[PDB]
Amino acid sequence: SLLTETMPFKTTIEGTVNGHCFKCIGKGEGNPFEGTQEMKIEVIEGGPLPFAFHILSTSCSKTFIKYVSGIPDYFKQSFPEGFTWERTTTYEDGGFLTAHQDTSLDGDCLVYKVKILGNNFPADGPVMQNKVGRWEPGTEIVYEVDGVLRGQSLMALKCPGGRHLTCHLHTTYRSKKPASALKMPGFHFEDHRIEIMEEVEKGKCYKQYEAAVGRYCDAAPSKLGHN
Amino acid sequence: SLLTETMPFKTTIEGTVNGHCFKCIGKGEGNPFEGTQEMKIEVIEGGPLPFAFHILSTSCSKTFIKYVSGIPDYFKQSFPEGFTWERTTTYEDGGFLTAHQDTSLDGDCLVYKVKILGNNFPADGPVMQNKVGRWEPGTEIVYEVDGVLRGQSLMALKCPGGRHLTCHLHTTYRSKKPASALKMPGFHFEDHRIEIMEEVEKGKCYKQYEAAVGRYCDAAPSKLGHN
Amino acid sequence: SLLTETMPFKTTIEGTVNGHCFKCIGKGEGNPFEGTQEMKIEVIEGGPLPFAFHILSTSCSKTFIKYVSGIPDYFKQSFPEGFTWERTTTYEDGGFLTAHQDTSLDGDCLVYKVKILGNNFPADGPVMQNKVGRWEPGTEIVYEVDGVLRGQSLMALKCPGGRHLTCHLHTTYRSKKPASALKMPGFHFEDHRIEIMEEVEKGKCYKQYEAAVGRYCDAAPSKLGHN
Amino acid sequence: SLLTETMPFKTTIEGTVNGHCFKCIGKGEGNPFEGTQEMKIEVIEGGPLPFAFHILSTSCSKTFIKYVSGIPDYFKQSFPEGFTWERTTTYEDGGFLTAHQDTSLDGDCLVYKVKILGNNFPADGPVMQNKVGRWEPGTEIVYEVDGVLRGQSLMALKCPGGRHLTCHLHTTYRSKKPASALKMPGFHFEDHRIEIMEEVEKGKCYKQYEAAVGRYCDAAPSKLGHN
Repeated sequence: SLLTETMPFKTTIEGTVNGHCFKCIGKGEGNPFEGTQEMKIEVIEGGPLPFAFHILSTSCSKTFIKYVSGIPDYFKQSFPEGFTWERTTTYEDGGFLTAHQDTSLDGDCLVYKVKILGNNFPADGPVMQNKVGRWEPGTEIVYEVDGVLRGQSLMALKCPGGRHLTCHLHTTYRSKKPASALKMPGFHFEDHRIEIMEEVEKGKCYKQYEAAVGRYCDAAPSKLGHN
Repeated sequence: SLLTETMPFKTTIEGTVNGHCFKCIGKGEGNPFEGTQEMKIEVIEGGPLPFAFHILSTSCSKTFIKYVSGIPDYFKQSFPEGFTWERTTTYEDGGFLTAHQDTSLDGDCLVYKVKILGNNFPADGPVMQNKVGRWEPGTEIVYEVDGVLRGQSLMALKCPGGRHLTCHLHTTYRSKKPASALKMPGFHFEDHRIEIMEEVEKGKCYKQYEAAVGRYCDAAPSKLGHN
Repeated sequence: SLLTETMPFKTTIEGTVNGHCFKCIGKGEGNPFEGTQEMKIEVIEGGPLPFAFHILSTSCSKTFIKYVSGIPDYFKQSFPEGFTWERTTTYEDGGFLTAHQDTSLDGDCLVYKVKILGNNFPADGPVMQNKVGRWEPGTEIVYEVDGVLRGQSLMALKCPGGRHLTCHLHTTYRSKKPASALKMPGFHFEDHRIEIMEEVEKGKCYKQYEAAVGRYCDAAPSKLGHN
Repeated sequence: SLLTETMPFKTTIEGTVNGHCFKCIGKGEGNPFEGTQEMKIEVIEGGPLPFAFHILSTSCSKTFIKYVSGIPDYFKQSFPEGFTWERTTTYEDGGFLTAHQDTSLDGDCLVYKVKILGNNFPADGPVMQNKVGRWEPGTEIVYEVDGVLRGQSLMALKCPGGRHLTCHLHTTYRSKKPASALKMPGFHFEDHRIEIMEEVEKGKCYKQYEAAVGRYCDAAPSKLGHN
């Protein structure tokens, strides 16, 4: 493939959350086929962020997923044309985090352009108070709809006091390559384990890691030969 | 006030809905105190729109509301500083329309800057198929939270076949003037009657009217003297 | 009509909320055509209730609504056959209150049979802590779907600390009379002002009043002659 | 334990969905420690069901889960006292299915008592039209809250035409044994693979199988030693 064992990627992020404008830049690399990656995000405008960086964790990279059981790779198949994704994450305490992202292959490096609009986060909530813990790993269900791919997941942000702030992700993935030229994957799961490796600079620079896997429900046996 | 019986307003809109980028410009005028207004919106990029213009109707103007029963006017009080609003509208069939808007008073004219991110609209739904009818009037509940104003409403888009595509609006209004310098209104209702007066150019130019009123539930009598 | 200027009604309620079983009985009367009513509810089992009685306020009477502007009365038309309604109320903090009710005319008295299932209310929330204030009046949108009537509303429970615990009601009203024999009302609003007149016995007996009105959006003028 | 390699269980179900009352009885057995089970459900009242039996699949058994990685078993620990669960499942097309269930150990057999209230299912939807396919396996996130256990999952019902009708389950599990006497499990996943083995009698008798596993996200490696 046009993807190397160690693919580098750059990102530019622009957004407004609860009326606060900000801008980020980031760089990282990962193993596309092993489904691992890491990057450093830098807030170049509006820093230090007045909210937990974590609500941006999923907006910083679907090319880095390890697909097992022969599941087709919608993202890797999309190159060199690339793809885009759109999503609205709804938090159980009222917040909404909407994002649109464009993924392209510029030479030997992947390029992400991200637009973000977040709102309604409670001023007294863990996010705006910036008192969150970490993301538990999340499992997304991905299936074909309208010729494109749809995904949904429930994620849980561990917060101090033994609390879990959950949210619901509603995603749509669009290949820039015609559906006719793609091998659409069937209904499957996509585990995403996100971990902030280091807070290089409070509210201004973070190092984030993610391991992802595309699989079927291997734990529970089927009696009718279903995936 | 710095608002005249006939206030003019200009708007610039930029957004992406279901992966489709677009840009609009608009101009209109209304009677701030009578709560009526009308404007012409023009799609200057990405036209003709591949979706019903109606999902943008609420993103094109809170300065034009007629407040009765002595309810404080959070928006008019905000000038000359101005204000902003953020919102995520969730549709019953899966679509999300997120918007952020900035309202300012530039001389004798109001200026709106709008950012929009919409996604997950079903390809076969009334919106993407562009087969909608009109908006029924909508009633929003507005109340103070976190020192700012929050609003929610359920709106219904009449569609062919006697169908009603409903959605839930989640809004936050932020004055650019300190809360200390504002007279916060109590819990009340805000009726918004939106009507597209003319489709000047299919998917490219529209004339929209809106009449709004800030009131209490006058129809049902209280026994404890509640608003 | 078979309804008198002063109609009496009896109710029996059975339910489980957050694992707590309870049973109620109630009696009251109201003016069907004036849209006013009042009743005394008595918890005969599982009392005193370990949660705010208010989450049961809407489950205790659609026959008592004052319809204006010539809007057809789906409920009064349903007699003597009667009708039923089903609803799930979702609270912004995670609670769900589901109810099914049967309305019948037994002689000169209306009879309500109610089944309730509530769950997921946060133990530390206003409802389970039983620290709520009162319901603001609520406006429901009612429209025809699938030959029956559907309704939705956003309600707000004022709570101490200047807080508003909101919820979303999802209702379906089914006449026991064939749709062919009914005059289906068009899209309209139904204001419901609920007020607990007296806490006769803490967590065991309450007196509740409600004034309701079926109307169109009279506050905001239409330019196309729409209701 | 008081649980045998082959545990039998009986169930009684009572409910109303979209105004349709029904009653069921069922019997089955499974391997508690292997997390497999199967039962035959019989509609004794209101049959044949006017809706897809599948919306009742999750209301027919948490004692049959195979926990790996040393995750504590909240359900098996609850005996002989037993436990209960409450849930509201929200469908993407508007339907709600609410249930309350009581689990007890009566001798050598498990006994389930289930109450169900479903409503708002579109008359033209896959459920009321009874044109559904099968459930994809579902992954639930389970975590401690308020001293009890909470769970959430997104499930997908495959339907003809390559469609996926998804829903969101909101659950609360309550042991009848004091929390102090229980070993609360940490945040984990619970895969549930439900399969209808046979439609013994259309809309009146079904054979359902389920394999379940309590686990951590083993597919994606952690860098900080997280489960």
